[PDB]
Formats: sequence, structure tokens, C-alpha cells
Amino acid sequence: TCRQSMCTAR
Amino acid sequence: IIGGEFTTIENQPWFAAIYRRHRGGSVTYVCGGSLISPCWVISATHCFIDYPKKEDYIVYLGRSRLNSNTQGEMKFEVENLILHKDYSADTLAHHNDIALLKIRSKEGRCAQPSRTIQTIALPSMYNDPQFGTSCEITGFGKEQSTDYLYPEQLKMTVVKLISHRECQQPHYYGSEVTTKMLCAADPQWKTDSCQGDSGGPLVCSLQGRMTLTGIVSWGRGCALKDKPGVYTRVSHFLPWIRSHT
Ligand SMILES: *Cc1cc(C*)cc(C*)c1
Repeated sequence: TCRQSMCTAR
Repeated sequence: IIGGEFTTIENQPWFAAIYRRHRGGSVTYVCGGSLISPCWVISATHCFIDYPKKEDYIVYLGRSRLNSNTQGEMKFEVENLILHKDYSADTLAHHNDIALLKIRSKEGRCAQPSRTIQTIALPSMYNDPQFGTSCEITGFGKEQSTDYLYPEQLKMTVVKLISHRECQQPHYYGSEVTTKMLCAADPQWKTDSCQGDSGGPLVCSLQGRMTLTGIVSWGRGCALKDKPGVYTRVSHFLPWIRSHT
């Protein structure tokens, strides 16, 4: 499951 | 950090650089953190959640450069890695994104304060600066969204706190942002935290003292218009922190 939060994580 | 300035650890002496060891002996930078007592660094759970094995991590204090030994630096193992049990990642937001690392040198000692290694104060309960206040962020994160490498030299920048009311607007983050988070950005959207800055400090001069107000957590892109950095609001987690510390 890809979630956008994987990318928002800094 | 997008924009801002290069800095050195003397200006940010509470900054902890957190690395992960790999099987073959290679070490990669993971996240930032902040020294809140001699034995405790505070960071973000999302940095560690996929690899929660404390033996994998190295923590440096007094370190200004990513891949070199700065004079007076101290190296630590992690004696206890405590992640927030209610951590979760949704569409955009990371909730309860806070972690504690109990640090210990090979000789079994905690941090020794010096010009380049100092603790940072925690805020009191629910006590944050007013929106509009300038605060600083520190990190080894990306200098541009398109970079795949981190800068060798530590950076800092200064951003302004944004109200919950503004941050929850539809073109900002809507209902993804909660009262346990803090938004901060540049009014002209030219400087921000970015990937690689996660876990590190948002520090505000509060009531006559440098205070850990936030922890770098998440954001939509880096330095994008109407998309602030989002920080774990440390002043809403004091019971959790003191319970584990
Ligand atoms: C699945 C997904 C979607 C976006 C927009 C970003 C990432 C990292 C993952």
C-alpha cells in the first residue's frame, strides 16, 4: 500500500 | 533545509545527528534529533518505525559535518529506542510523530556538556509562542526537492509560526493538521525544512530561553506555496516525554 504520507515524511 | 544558511554545531549545540548501520559496514544518515538531557535525544517515530532495532543506530553530538569527524564530537549507541505507540501515517499527516533515544557511549556514559554539546529546554504544558513568531530549524536535509544527496555542512533557517486556523484552510492542509501539530513557513515560501530534516528541532526563543517547540515531521513538498512545514507540537507531549524519561 503506497500512501502519500511516505512522501510527506521529512 | 531549503534556503537559509550554513551553520556549525556551536550555534546549534543540542543537535543530534542520527545514522543507521548496514550489514556491510556502511552508514547512512537517517534523521536529526535534539538533546533534551544528557542521556536522552528526542526525534520522530517515522524515522525508525520500519527498522525499530536499536542496535542499527548511531547518534553523534557535537558534529557539524555529515561525513567527517568534527573536533569535540561524541559518538553514541542507542540503549533504548522508544517510539510513540499511537504513531500513524495517513494521506498527508503523521500523527504522534515523536520518539526518544536513550544514548550511551561505548564506555557507558551520557553526553558531556561542552561548547559544542548542550541540552535544549523543553516548553511548559501547552505553552507555545504566538503565531507570527520567528523560530529556527536545523538539519542536514535536502537543499532542493530535486536533490537525492544531503549537504555535507549543517544548515539552519528561520521560519514563522502559522496559526492552526490558517494551516487548516482548504488550500493549506485542511483537516489533516491537528492541534498536536504546529505549522511554520517562510511568508515568501523560499525557505523550509525538507526530507532529511525530519526529527530535528524547531527552536523558539521563549520567555527568555531557547526552547524545543517542535520536531520536524512532515509537509507537502518542500518550500511550496501554501504548504507549510508541519512539526510535532512538543508542548502537547510532556506527559509522554516525562513518563519515558
Ligand atoms: C502512493 C504515493 C502517492 C504520492 C503522491 C506520493 C508517494 C510517496 C506515494
